[PDB]
Amino acid sequence: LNAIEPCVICQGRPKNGCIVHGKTGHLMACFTCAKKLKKRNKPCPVCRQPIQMIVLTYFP
Amino acid sequence: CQNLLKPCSLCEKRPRDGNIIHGRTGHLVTCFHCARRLKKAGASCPICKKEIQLVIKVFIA
Ligand SMILES: [Zn+2]
Ligand SMILES: [Zn+2]
Ligand SMILES: [Zn+2]
Ligand SMILES: [Zn+2]
Repeated sequence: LNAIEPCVICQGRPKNGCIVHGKTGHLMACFTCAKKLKKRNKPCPVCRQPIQMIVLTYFP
Repeated sequence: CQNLLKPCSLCEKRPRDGNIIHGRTGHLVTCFHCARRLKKAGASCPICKKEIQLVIKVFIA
């Protein structure tokens, strides 16, 4: 699974930065890297929809 | 983390793809179906007891 691989962007942290759009979320980046995508106004790298928010996701 | 690979902690037969969201944090321990049921019951997040503001279907990429 992709779930046990680290952030695709930095490969140094877990995939805990949820990219939220609508009623759906893409998990592929950590919170820090995912925040950077939103700041720099990038769309979701996966589905290319706009990023509504970044949620720090715990899986606990 | 390895907990994401476990079945939903509630129904135990669907994957953990229901993010329960409160503010800018979320707890992902249930499936989408059970997370929505919790919100519909007006339950609070089962981990931290915060008001559930949003339930999201999560896809791991
Ligand atoms: Zn990262
Ligand atoms: Zn997406
Ligand atoms: Zn369930
Ligand atoms: Zn919670």
